[PDB]
Amino acid sequence: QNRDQMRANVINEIMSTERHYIKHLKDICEGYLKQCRKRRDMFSDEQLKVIFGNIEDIYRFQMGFVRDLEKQYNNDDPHLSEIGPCFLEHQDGFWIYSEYCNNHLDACMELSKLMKDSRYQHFFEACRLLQQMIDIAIDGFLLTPVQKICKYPLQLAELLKYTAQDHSDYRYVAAALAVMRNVTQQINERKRRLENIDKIAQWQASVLDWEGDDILDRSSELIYTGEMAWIYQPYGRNQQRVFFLFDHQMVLCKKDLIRRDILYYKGRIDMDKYEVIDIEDGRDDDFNVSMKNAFKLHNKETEEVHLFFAKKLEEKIRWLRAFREERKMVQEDEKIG
Repeated sequence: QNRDQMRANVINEIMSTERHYIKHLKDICEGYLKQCRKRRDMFSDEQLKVIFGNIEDIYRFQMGFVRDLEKQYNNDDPHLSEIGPCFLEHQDGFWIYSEYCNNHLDACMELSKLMKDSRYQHFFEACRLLQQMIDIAIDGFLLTPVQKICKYPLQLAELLKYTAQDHSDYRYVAAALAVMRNVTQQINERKRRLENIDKIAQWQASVLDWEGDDILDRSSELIYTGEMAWIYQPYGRNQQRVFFLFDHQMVLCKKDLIRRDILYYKGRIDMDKYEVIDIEDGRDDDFNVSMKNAFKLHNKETEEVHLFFAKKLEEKIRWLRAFREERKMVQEDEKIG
């Protein structure tokens, strides 16, 4: 015991937070959603869609989950409850949080936007006053499922700690811990980083004179970007461009001479066909120039060669690190698929 009891504490706490959480879901879908649907004159279809997301779906799933959990609860002996199986058979269901975790910041945006009108303020205040919730604004209550999907592996780790190796629930609790950890990280990497993938499309559209395929055809991450001087070929003329490095390719633009916030597409490089040669200080061979803070890009199959100058040394280092970064990313992406 006091270990064989601790587990009973963990089980009971989990059950608690689940009942409270499903109650918060109820107070959300009944207290806020319903009333906003009732008032077309204040909330569009688009507005509702942005603010609440798939929360009704979430509630619908949580109901069944908590239901099976209560089925698995042992009243004669709480710490005997076998609850791993529950998480395991509903392991797919949790992916509906992905969506919710994606459109959350947008919900915070529209909420902050609608918190400027006293109408919506008094309305929300009233709604929260009817459903008997705590004095937390709606933006707070809208964070609870992001919290809850993050809390799960924390609660599973604790349950495992006070689970005996011979417990019929041991392997299931373990497996489920692995599962929820996986889920949380998948949510995270997919939403955050692949919506980083989203915004580069915006940037691309901001660019003028676009030549070639869309960048998102081969790439999917902005590594580094900076202004550097460069020379396309030996005896070439020095040009001031702005470089954008992505996985597989590096696009370069020219800044308008007057409207500085304007970019004209000037070409791209296939990094899968180029190696980075770090050039030391001093004097170059034909080519044939003098150098400080400089490096070079060499074609693997061709004798093609390009010259690059940063301004500072910090930038030479940042850039070299950015190329190493790019190669590591290519290797890792092709390895993971």
